Amino acid sequence: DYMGWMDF
Amino acid sequence: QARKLVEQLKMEANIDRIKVSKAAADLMAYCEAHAKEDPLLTPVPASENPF
Amino acid sequence: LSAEDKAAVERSKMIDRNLREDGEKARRELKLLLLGTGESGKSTFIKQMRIIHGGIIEYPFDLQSVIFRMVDVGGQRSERRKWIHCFENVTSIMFLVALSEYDQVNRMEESKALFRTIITYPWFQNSSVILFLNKKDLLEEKIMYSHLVDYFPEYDGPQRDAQAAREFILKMFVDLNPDSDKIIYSHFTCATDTENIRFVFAAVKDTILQLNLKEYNLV
Amino acid sequence: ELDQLRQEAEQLKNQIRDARKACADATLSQITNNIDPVGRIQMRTRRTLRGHLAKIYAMHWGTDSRLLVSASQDGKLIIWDSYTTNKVHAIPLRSSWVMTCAYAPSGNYVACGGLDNICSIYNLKTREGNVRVSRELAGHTGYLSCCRFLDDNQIVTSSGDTTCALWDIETGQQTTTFTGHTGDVMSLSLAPDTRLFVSGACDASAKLWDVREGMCRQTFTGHESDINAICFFPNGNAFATGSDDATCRLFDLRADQELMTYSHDNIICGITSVSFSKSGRLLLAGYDDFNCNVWDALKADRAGVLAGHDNRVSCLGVTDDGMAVATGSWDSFLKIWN
Amino acid sequence: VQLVESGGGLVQPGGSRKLSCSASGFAFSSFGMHWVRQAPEKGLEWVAYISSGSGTIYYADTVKGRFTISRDDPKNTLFLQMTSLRSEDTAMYYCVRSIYYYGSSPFDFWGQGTTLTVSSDIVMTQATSSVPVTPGESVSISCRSSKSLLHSNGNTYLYWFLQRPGQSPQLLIYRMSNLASGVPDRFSGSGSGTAFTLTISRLEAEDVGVYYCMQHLEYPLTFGAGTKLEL
Amino acid sequence: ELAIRITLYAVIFLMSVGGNMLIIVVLGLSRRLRTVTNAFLLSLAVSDLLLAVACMPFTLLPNLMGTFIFGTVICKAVSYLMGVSVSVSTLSLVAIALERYSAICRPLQARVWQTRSHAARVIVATWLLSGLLMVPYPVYTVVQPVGPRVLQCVHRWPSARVRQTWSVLLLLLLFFIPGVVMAVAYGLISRELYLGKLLAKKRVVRMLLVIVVLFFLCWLPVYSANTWRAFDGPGAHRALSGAPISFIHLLSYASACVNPLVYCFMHRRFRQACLE
Repeated sequence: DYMGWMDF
Repeated sequence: QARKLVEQLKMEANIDRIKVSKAAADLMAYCEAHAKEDPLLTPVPASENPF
Repeated sequence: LSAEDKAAVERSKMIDRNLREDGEKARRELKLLLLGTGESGKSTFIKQMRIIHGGIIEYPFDLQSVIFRMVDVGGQRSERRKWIHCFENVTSIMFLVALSEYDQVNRMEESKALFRTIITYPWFQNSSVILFLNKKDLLEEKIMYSHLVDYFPEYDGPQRDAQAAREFILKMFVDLNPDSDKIIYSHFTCATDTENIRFVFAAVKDTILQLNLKEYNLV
Repeated sequence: ELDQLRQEAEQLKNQIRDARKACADATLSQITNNIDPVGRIQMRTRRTLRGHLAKIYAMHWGTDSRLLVSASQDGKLIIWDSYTTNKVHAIPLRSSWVMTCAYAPSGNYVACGGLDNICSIYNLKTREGNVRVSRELAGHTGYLSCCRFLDDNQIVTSSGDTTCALWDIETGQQTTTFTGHTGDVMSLSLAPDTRLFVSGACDASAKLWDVREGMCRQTFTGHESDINAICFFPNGNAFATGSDDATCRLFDLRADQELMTYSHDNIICGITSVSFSKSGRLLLAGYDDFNCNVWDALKADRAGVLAGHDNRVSCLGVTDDGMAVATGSWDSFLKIWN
Repeated sequence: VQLVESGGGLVQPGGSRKLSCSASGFAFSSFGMHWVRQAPEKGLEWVAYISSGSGTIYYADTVKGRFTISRDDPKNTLFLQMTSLRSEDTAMYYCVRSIYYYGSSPFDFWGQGTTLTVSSDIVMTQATSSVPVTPGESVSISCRSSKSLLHSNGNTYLYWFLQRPGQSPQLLIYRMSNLASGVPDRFSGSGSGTAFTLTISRLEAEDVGVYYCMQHLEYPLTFGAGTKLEL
Repeated sequence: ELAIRITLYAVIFLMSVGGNMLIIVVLGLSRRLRTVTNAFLLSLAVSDLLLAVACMPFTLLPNLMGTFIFGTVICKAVSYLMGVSVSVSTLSLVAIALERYSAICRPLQARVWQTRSHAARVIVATWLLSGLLMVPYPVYTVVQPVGPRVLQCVHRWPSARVRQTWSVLLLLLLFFIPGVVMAVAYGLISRELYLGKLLAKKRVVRMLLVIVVLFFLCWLPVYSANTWRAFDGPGAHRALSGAPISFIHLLSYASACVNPLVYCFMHRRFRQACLE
């Protein structure tokens, strides 16, 4: 999974 | 113009002079006699300084 | 602190506030140094400038929310080597030469030497030069029967009334600059000419703009 | 005849040279061989007076060794209280070109001059709580390089028109005019008894003038360039000249010739200010390297360095009691070393 | 160098009032101002103080809260707004100027004042009520302070004022040792901590009056009781 | 694969941190470089060092390890630091552009107030406004695991119309207005330079164009992705989660390597650096 993406 | 320089040279020519050793001795004597009260040469303690 | 010492510190703080105010007020204004040569006619020059809605002397010019001060060192027997370091922060020098004096004995070579010495001083490295070549009409009237081919060495141009004399004199006076760092804002001023103040304003604005380009990492 | 003048001048100059060379028994350096050197002396900035917004061209101490005036090119004459780092007065000038400044011995008046050829005299102690221009002495035709109060009613000035003058403040006109120099007159210093004074000129010469009589007494010429600064030994029989060849020199009046020279191969720039200590052992000398030096007057060996300033040090002064040394530089900061 | 007071008159108890002092001849914007009152037959007592630029204002505790002080620098005036005038404010107020820098003489110039009719602290005392004086003979006045006036910087803040009959008092000596300007050299002052003396030599005319000693330490500026030299 | 990714990350990390510390130590310990633009460049270098140190590892390591082990406090602190430093860098670039415009287009009228005190006031106001603006990051940054051991530290915004509103607000206030302001200001500067050695002027214009196009190219993908994300959610996450968003943030952090090279380490100023 892990959608990640913790905006900059 | 020209006479003034000669007159001043004649004035300065006949002047009294002393030996250099005498001037040096008197200079050293003055430097020594007043050496105690010279806060720059022999600094005073921190109590006497106004700064 | 005793009762009297606190009031002394308050007076000192007021003094320092007034000093800061006057310091900013004097930071607004700019200073130019006008350096006339021998019999170059800089009295009528300043008169003409001041008349059209413009001991050491200072003439202030209020130009569009900017205040210039034309510091003029009129009478000094002091060989210029001792007091010139006072003018280390001047924005631009204003060197006034005369065009009709290439015959008088020559005087033009003396003006060139003076220009070179003043321009080679180490104090003026962050200040431009504004070259004013006064007495143009008298040169137009005087270029006949003069034939500066014998006064000056080459003057390869025609021995006539052509304006190649003006350009040759300007090339003589420009080629004395240490090259590629300082720019000379030449100008040909007549006895009756209104555009002097506008040209001074333009040259000072350009000098400040170039210094700002240099200082703001933009070049 | 015109040639007779030159002949007499050459003959008399050779006579004076041979005379002053005849009375030369031994140098000052030899007689001072058996003297314990002062070693090394370190000084730290106790104060820092920061109210000027431009270069500092002059500075003088008051006779109480507490107050001091300073003149800056921002058209200001500030009277600091050195002890607590206060400001007592901030006189605004008429012409912002000042090259000298003085403080009266009684503490009443101050004076300043510059490129306006005028010496203005301000009266501090008065009613109305205002500092107003008492008088304006305008007789010179060149920049005023130095001015020193003699009394409350007499002042000595030196200008760039190769002339010195003695003014009576009450009337306002020159009572005596000293005209012996060929070049400009850069500095000036009064005797401890104010009966004589010397002036250093741009033609590499100092002259000794008698205030009462009004004529040049002696003429010393040892330097190789212009003499920027001059001061008196506290005894009154010797003086020191700083020049632009990076060499201070010490002359004596009675011997009528140069005694000592203080030259180091490191320093090359000129000398802006020179002063003595209270006893006459130290010799403070400002330089263009932005650092003072402390020479040993008798041994001619450097004994310290005062490197605190960022730009050339233009003025330097020593209190009457010798308690401190003020130095002012071209960065609007004058510091009090002790 | 002239102060002129304006105001006063008869006032019912509790009413408000204003006093206006006009200052002409000096740089009023550079002088701190004091309002110092005087009872019908008693001595002087300090009421209010406003420095140069209005940056610092002080009052006495007997007038704190019901008094307001202000200044108008362009018009060169000093204003004292009084509220709820009690029966103890029937006094002839004076306005004093003073400038504080190294070597200055504060409280140097007093001015004439108006007369109203309203129908801790260093208690300085001068036990000598009246001293007999003969013209040409040296006389002395003694003033005693509660605590030591000698400060750390060696400046003992003691002032001496002389009030002639029917006039405003003037500054004789400031900091107990320095003679004020315009005062004959016959006056002198010398003393130690808490015990100060004023010496007059060869007493001359126009010297009959009252003498007050004032301290300048904590700003409830307290005056002395006063000594009257009667012939 | 992933070797080139971590390679570029290490390269930009070392370059950013080194250039930034060099500029800070030089411009702080020079004592003579106290111009009006050097204050802005010092603020930019400090915020850029903070950008590198805060954002780069706490974005890379949680992306490789598959989980975010660092915890709630660390996640909150890193999110606040990211949000503060990005906006500080952007506003500092805009402030430098406006100062250059005022200094080059109207030199006399701007000579009045362009002093170092104004620079310090503007810098502290920029930092204060950024710190006041970027508090909703940490406040809404909880740590929630979707599955056994992921912990997937993300921003759980309160509800709808809060993701969208905040995303559009950030986009407009930090990409549109700053980008347009910089472009207009530098276009005007280029015009007043074109009015009147021609080489230097055209090289200056080339450098200004490089600056503008680099800012746009760098900070476009990162904001566009958020517009897709805060709006749609699963579509965007499904679209680019593992590999592409890492390269997008690499492009973002490439500004940390670009700013010092184009602002400080050129223009022969590095003579003072090597002299130091």
